Parts: sequence; structure tokens; C-alpha cells
Amino acid sequence: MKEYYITARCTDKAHNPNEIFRSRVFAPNYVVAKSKFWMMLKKQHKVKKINAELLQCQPIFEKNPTVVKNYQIFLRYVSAGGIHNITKQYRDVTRVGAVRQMYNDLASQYRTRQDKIQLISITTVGDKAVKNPVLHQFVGHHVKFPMVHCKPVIASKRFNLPIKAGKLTTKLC
Amino acid sequence: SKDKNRSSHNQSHKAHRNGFYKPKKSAYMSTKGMNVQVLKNTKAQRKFALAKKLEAKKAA
Amino acid sequence: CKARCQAFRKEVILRTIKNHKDIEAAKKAVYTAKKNAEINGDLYAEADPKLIVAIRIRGINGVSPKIKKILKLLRLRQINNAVFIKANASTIKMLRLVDPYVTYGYPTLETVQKLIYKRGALKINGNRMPITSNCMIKKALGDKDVVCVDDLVHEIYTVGKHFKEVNNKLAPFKLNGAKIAEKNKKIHFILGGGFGNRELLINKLLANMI
Amino acid sequence: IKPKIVKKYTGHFKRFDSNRFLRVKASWRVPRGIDNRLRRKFKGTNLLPKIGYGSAKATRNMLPCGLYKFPVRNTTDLEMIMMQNRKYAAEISHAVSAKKRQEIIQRAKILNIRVLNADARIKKQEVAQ
Amino acid sequence: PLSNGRNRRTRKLFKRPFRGHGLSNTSTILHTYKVGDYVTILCNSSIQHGLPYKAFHGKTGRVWNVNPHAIGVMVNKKVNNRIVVKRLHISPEHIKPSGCQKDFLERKAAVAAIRKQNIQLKKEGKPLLPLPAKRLPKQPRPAELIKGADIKFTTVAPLKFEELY
Amino acid sequence: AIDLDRHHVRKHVSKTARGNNAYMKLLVRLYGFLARRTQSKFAKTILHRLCLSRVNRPIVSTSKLACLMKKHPEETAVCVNTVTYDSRYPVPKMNVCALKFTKTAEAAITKAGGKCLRFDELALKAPTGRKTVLIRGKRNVREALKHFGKVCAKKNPAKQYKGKQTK
RNA sequence: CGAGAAUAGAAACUCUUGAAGAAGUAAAUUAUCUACCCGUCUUGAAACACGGACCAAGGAGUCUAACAUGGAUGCGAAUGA
RNA sequence: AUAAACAUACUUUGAAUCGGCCAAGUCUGGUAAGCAGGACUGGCGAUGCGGGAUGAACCGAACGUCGAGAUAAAGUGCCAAA
RNA sequence: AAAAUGAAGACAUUUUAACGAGUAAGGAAACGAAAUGGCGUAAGGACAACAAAAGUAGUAAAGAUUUAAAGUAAUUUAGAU
Repeated sequence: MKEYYITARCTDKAHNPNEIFRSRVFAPNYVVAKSKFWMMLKKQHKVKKINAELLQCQPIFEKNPTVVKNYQIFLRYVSAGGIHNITKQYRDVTRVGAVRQMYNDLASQYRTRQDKIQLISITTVGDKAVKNPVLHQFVGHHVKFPMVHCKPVIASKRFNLPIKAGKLTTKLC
Repeated sequence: SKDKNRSSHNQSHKAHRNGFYKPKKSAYMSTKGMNVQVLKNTKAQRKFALAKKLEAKKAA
Repeated sequence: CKARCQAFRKEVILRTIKNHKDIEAAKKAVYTAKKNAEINGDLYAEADPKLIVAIRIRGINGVSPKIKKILKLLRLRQINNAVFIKANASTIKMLRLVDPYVTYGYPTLETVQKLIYKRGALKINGNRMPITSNCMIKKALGDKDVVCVDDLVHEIYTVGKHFKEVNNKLAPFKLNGAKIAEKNKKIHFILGGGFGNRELLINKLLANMI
Repeated sequence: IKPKIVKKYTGHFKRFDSNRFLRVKASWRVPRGIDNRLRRKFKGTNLLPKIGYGSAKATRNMLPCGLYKFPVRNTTDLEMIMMQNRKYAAEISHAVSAKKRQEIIQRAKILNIRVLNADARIKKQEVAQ
Repeated sequence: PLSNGRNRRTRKLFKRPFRGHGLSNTSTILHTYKVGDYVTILCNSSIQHGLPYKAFHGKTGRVWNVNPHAIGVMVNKKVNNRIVVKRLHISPEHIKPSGCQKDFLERKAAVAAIRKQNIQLKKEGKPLLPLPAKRLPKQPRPAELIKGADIKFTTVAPLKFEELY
Repeated sequence: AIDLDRHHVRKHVSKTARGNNAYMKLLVRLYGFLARRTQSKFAKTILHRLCLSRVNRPIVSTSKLACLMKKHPEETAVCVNTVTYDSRYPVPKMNVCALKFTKTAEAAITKAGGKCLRFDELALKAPTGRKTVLIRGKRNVREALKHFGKVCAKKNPAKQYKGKQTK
């Protein structure tokens, strides 16, 4: 999952060649980003690739991929019944990192595959605007929990024997 | 004992094996059933040019 | 006797300098133009690609009669076969029709060089002979002003005036096998599949295939 | 000097169903049946003679000793391979008597020609001799 | 299952154009056809006499003979696995001047104009003009600069789903 | 596999003298060597015609040689076939190289003052072909060509193989 | 630093096994993988469709007459007799 | 624009065959049918190989005898290679 | 398929390149660069020790049973009884 900045213009009778269409598209690569970008133009402004020129398709990186932020993804997906608008909150350090979480959450809770979800916008909310019941318990400064029933950690697959000698124990960790 | 009446299945594939034989150029140059006066003009001139050419060959 | 071998060798050296000068000067001009647009706050639209490399992905069984003819006109008659295709409004539509059976994109100069040097061949007297000498290239393409392999590469990459005659001489490269897709080759590359337009990502697939 | 004689299949191509029925001999016959298991090349039974099994042309029809075979019926037959003693080998015919076999054998040693039946139709010099 | 009538399945093929009934044009009978021209067979149902077969409707043919009231037309017909030459005699009420070579004919005029100048320049010493460039498919567009003084930006994002009820 | 238009089958061109004629096999060898080395279209043409079948090597009469060389007096007609004699018209003086001369044809050419050369003589005198006129006989004058087709045809009917009660 | 070019530069070796049986090949057995009854009509048979208990010998596009095409042959306005 | 010289155009003689069946981002009769009949294409028939446990048609891919390598559909707890 | 060579080598010549699934069906003989290549049964006409005693055979024929070798195969070859 990567984020791209794509611009283009339409040069034909219908559209003046002075209107630039910008976008911020989350795509696995840059070929998919243009594919998403063109369909947005075709379904909204009747602009087709045969009558348009791309200008700049540059990757966008996180300025501070070390600061924890609370996100708020506004999205619309298609179900068996109809189309719905949903808002989901996520905690991550990168914009692209949170989007992959949204895709994995949507595909599990709602069983909605990737070719039904359209991301309208993604912003950053404060520490009190989180409304997810599970995620609201981890925004405070005084949060602590004893991680228990830990499986003992193996340093690497090198020491992973199939049969072990002696009893096996879990960890208060 | 009913049978299947007709099918075009595998008929375009059969037709394109030895493909559409185009007519030769000699087919487009036929002049049967043309204008009677136009035909008379052509025959009259072709007899005039032929006689003149054959006379010169005869002299030498 | 063979004093012309040194003379022929020098002409290859002189022409190679001219070829590299043309490619580097054109590449430099793009970089300078891009900077001035950034300085002036303008917008720069990169020129559309001219050369397309296409690879046959699917087999030969179960192809529509119209799709079967296009793959013959592009000389993609075998699975794992690569050809170079001129990009225009004619061949772009032709490739879209045969999309499920091909993957294509825009190759880099390094990709073009390695394809010709390692897998290149020519059709001489109806024989698919691999490239082994510049005399074999001078004989085949003498009248087209192509005497060295680096002249063969330069014409292909820049799409010169004699591209069609030069490109037709080259036999379609027979590539190896490589991981075609992430999901499978039954969907478009946009969906994670194998076929379709890969744009500049065809070089990664070609690297594992050459 | 002798090259490596390489055979692509050292077994025998046995007729189909020859093992089950005795009226069916082991000499190969291509199955023409419309439902034959072998001729449709089923897994397990797809062993048929093909031109691809042919051995190398350089080392074809060559005996393990490194030479070809040239049958002889008399001493004068040996005179046709005296120039090629390094390429051919004499093979006395199966009907040549014991008296004539010695004359061929003696002359072959004189002409330096190998004989593949050098110990054939010999007398009783194995017991009491 | 259809019948083998001559004019079967002509409820829509042989119908006149909407508000196109009555008499035809006058230029239809005044157009001068010459041998070698390209014509289009268009069966006019308003004239039942000499109506061509319904299979040749819309076919483009070449004039091969001119007769006092009929114009000879020669079109190609497709048979089992071959192609045959069909020769017809059609009144002008059923044919039409084809425009297939309209683009080709103007290119000949453009070349003939340039060539006529090249005979006015070579003898007089001036450099001779070249022939017009050949047609090519839409080529890849070249690089160009876009000014940032008269430009404007409009953002594009997926639209929030709005119900139509 | 590979998707081809067709598979390679033997090309339908003969490259040797058909039959076991020891002399026609020698002419093919003689002109196969001439065409390969001299690389002249004439020797290639003669080599190609020497390998045609008998039905494709039609005869040329002395009447046709006379008319073809009327404006070519210092020439040598070359026809790869039997040369027959037309008993209705005179034979002028001319040198003819041919595979075979009919007894009445050779006498007519010799008596008129001409020369009857074989093909090994021509290769000795004009190998590449210098004073030669290439001549071949008519192929469509065969009686078999009349019956080829369907006689019911409206344009070019066949000629109706005769048989029981043919009226 | 140095491409072209001119002058000088160079590779002939070890150890093990074998007429006390080497390398390869064959037969028998064992082990892993693999293998439905042949012929036939049929869209489709391993078929709950038919013939087949086993073996030997016999066993089925031949001859005469007319026509045509085609490949080799002789002669040629003649050819055959 | 692209492809095409073992290209292209054929000529003559003639074999077998016209019981077909299947799939479907197709249709008509029928409640429906592994039912009956059609338009376009691809297949089985005539076809083995790898996968779906087993399967005429599905997926990959069509076959001279082999050695080595990346691969396809698809799989990676054991049967079962991962 | 194309180039090279070619009175006789030999393996049905040398080199290069592409190709090689298959029911019904077709590819008669001959054709030096050969217009598919061959195995087997019987009978007829010739050839088979070139110095005037000229293929094998009571110093063991044909047949039969097996052991091995050559050929992709049809089959051939030799040993022992």
C-alpha cells in the first residue's frame, strides 16, 4: 500500500486545457494509482485517457513515521442490499499503514472485498474524538495491561525443533 | 427417430481454411451486355487501327 | 588483405560514440526542462512512450479467431515470446483486444540491451541465426544504415526512421519462465493479475525472464 | 580409439497384452484399437517405438568390441575386409563346417582380422583333452 | 422459420424514411454517372419496377456500363467459400453517388498542386517544394510546458454516496 | 507448442531428372553444376525445365521455330522437348538445340542448311546462353483439357466423356 | 589513467579401482512411484452392452472386360498392326 | 499501421463424412429436466500430461528420446513434494 | 527448406535453421542430392572363391528348444543341445 499524488488535464472541445485534476490515491503500485485516478475522472467529468495528458504521478511519504496518530477514514462500500457510508477510526503511525488496516478490517467484519470500497477522505482526529469502543480504551496516558498467556518467543527458526525435551510452560511474560 | 435439423456450427471455421477465393482481374474486365452503340464505336475503331497496322506490315 | 577489418572496427567505434551521444543528450534535456519547470512553478508533461515490449502469457489452445490473427500479426505465436511494438493509435487498440493473452509495457535501455545481446537473433536466408558478429549484422541490415549491434539497439530504443525494417529482421525473443502474477494470470495486472499493461513494471518481469 | 556407444532404451518393446495371452506373441505390433489403452498413451502404459529412440548415427550397428560385423563364408570373403581390419570383424556363417572354419580362422590371423566366432563348432577339446 | 419470397423481411428495410415519402429528389435523375465511378445500391421501395434484390442494399459497387435508362453496377457477392462478381443494371432511382474516395480524391489534388509548382520552380531555379506528408495514426504526444500563471486546480476525490429517493 | 499457419511439407518442385534415364540424369548434373557456379538465370531455367514431367514438356514443330526465328537469323532456338516436323510448311535454315529431334524433323533441318544440336553441345558453345532464344510448346492444346469441369456449367462447359448411347 | 596500433609474455597434470571380474547388460526377488478387458457399433464402455475357456494349422479387396487421370517408356501427323 | 518467398495463385485425381455431444456474463417451447430446438465462439469426438480425491468436455497446457533449470493452474498440519 | 560438394566415400553426403499430438483417410514401384523409408513368406530369371574346379553342406543341411548381440520397430545374426 502506497500513496501517490496524480495530476492531469483534459485537452479537447468539452474541457478547457487549463483545469488540473489532482488526487491522492492509495494503491499497491503506481500503475493501479493511475487506473484508479482515470476511473474517477471518467465517472465524474467525462474525461477519458484518450483525450487527456498526465502531468505528475509522484509518491507521497510520511513526514513523521514515528508519531502515533488517530485516523478517521470516511468510506463507502457496496453490500448485498445497497451502498452505505461508513466512518472508521484507526491508530497507526503512517497514512498508508492505517489504510491497510481498514482494508483488512472491512474484508473480515463485513466480508467486503477490495473492489467494493471507495475511500472518500482520511483525516486525523484527537485523543477524545475516537468513538470505537475497543479503540477508546487505549487512547489514555494511564493505560496498562498485563499481557498474559504468552507463548515463549523463539529467537529464529534455527532453534525451532519439532520435538522438545521436558515440560512446556507458558509465561506471565 | 427424430434428428437435429440444421446447424451452422463449424461452418465459418470450414470456410476460412481455404479462404474466400477472390475473383481474378479478368472477371472485372468483361464486356458482355454493354451498350450497343458503345460496342459499335469500339469495334469500328479497332477495325480501323488494325487495317492500318496490317497494311504497313504488308508493305515491308 | 584484411586491413578493412581495422577500418570496419573503427567505424563501429565512431558510430557507438554517436549513438551514446544522442541518447545521453536527449536524456539530459529532459532533466534540465524538469528543473526549470520546478523553478518557474510551471507544469511539465513527460512525452508519451514510443516503444512497447509485449510478451505472450497464455497458451495456444482456446483462442478466438480474431484474437488469434492479431497475435500472428504481432509475431506472438508462442508462450514466453517477446517482441517490440511501435506505439500509436493503431497498435494500442490492437493490444487491448488481445489483453488476456499478453502483458506489455515500456522498456528501459538496459532492458533493451540485455534482450538483444543475450536473446537476440536475425532472419537470414529464412534461418533464425543468433547474433554472433557485426559482419552478420552488416550483411543483414547494410542498406538500412545499421552495421553494429549498438546501432541495432539505438534504432530500437529511439524508434528511428528504419525501425520497421530493423524490427522485422529480429526474431521474437524466446524468454524463460518467471512468476507471472501475484494472484494468477486470469485477471488484469491492476487487480493483481498477470496480463494487461504493466507500464514501467514490465522491466521487473523481464529481468527474471531474460 | 573407440567412442561411447549410447543407447536411449536398453529394454525390449513388447507387444501389448502379450504377457496375459500366449496366442499374442511378444513381437511388437502398433495397437489400432479405437479404445486401446496403450495407443492413447495412458499413464503407466505409454511405451511405443518412436524414431526418437534411435541411437547415434556415428555409433550405430556397432558391436561392443568397437567394430562392425562382416559375415564370411570362405577364405576369399576375408579378402574384402583386409584393408579395413580396424573397422570390420569376420563372423563365420552358421552353416560353415568345422573343417572350413579352421581355414577361415587361420587366414584371419594372418590378415590381422578379428573373428567373432573364434571358438565356434570346435572339436571335443574340453574333456579328455 | 421464414419463407423464401423475393422481398421477405422488408417491414423495416423497405420502409421509407420518416417524413421521406412521396417523390424523390430531382438531382437523382440529373446526376451524370460515368463508367468507373463508385455507387451505392439503395433500393427505393416507392419504385416497384426494376427494384434490386434486398441483399444488395447498402452495397458499394463500381459503374461498369451506362445505358439509356439504367446504370450498370458491378458489386461483389459472397458465396459458400468464394466470392463472385455480380453485374446488375439499375435505374438511377435506386443507386446513389458513393463518397468512399472523398478523402482520397482531395489528397490527389493536394499532390497535383504541389507537383504543378515543382515544374514552376525547377526551371526557374527556385528550390522545389516537397510532397505532403503521409497519413499516420495518432502518434504519442511530445513533451511541452504548461504555464503556471493562467492555470487552476480542482481536486478530485470519490463522491459520497447520495440517494436518489 | 507454437501456433503456426501450416506445417512444413515437401515443396512441390522437382529437382532431378525423373526416371532412370542415364543421359537425362547427366544433363541435370551438368546444368545443376552450371547454374550453381555461373549463377546465370539461363542455366537455372534450363535446369528447371529438364526436371518437368513428359506431359509438361510439350513438343514444338518446325513451323513454330520458323516463325519465332524469322527476325532472329543468327540465333539458336533452345527448347527442352521433342521437336517434331510440320509437313505442311517449309523449313528454313536455323540452328536448333533440343532434347530430341524426330527423324523427319532432323532431315528437314539438316537439308535446309541448319544444325541439330543436343543439349551437351549447347552447354559447350553457349553455356550461360548468349545466342539463344528460349522456346516452349503450347500446353493447353491437350485433348484432356476439354473434359475438365462440369459440362452442365453455364459459362465454360466440359466436353462430356463419351460412353453408353452418347448423342 | 589510458582505447587503436606497434614491440615482447607464458598450459601440459595427479590419485583410486578392475581376469581375486571394472563400466555396462540380462534374469529372479524385494522396496517407492505407477498400471481398469481386449476387439467393436456408439455423442459417450473398464462397463450391469455384445464375441472371447486354451493352443496349433487354414482364414477374407482377387481375376476378366470397358473408360478416365496420373507417374516412367517408344515413336510422332502419325501411332499400333 | 502490422504481418507475409517452404509467400501467393492454383490445376488434376480421389479417400473419409454429413447419428454428433458439451460449456456459456445467450435465446425460444416447457412447471422443470443430465428435456427439445437454435445465433457466435471454443472444445470432446480424434487427446494424452499437471490440478480439481475419482469425472469426454472444467482450469493450466497440447506430446520425437533425455539431462539440468526457472514456471502454469493450483497448493504448503499427516496421507503429500512444499 | 536453403546453401556447399558430388562418379561412388557412406551412414541415403556436409552445414545452418525451424519443426515432431492424433480417429476415419491419404502418402503403388523407380527417380544423386532421389515426388516417405523399410522387415518378412513362397516361387521364376540372373549374380555369389575371377589364375581352369568359383555360395554353404555327413569335419553335419533344413526344422525345433534356449543364450547372447545388432536394429526405434517390423526382424536379423551367432553360440549350445
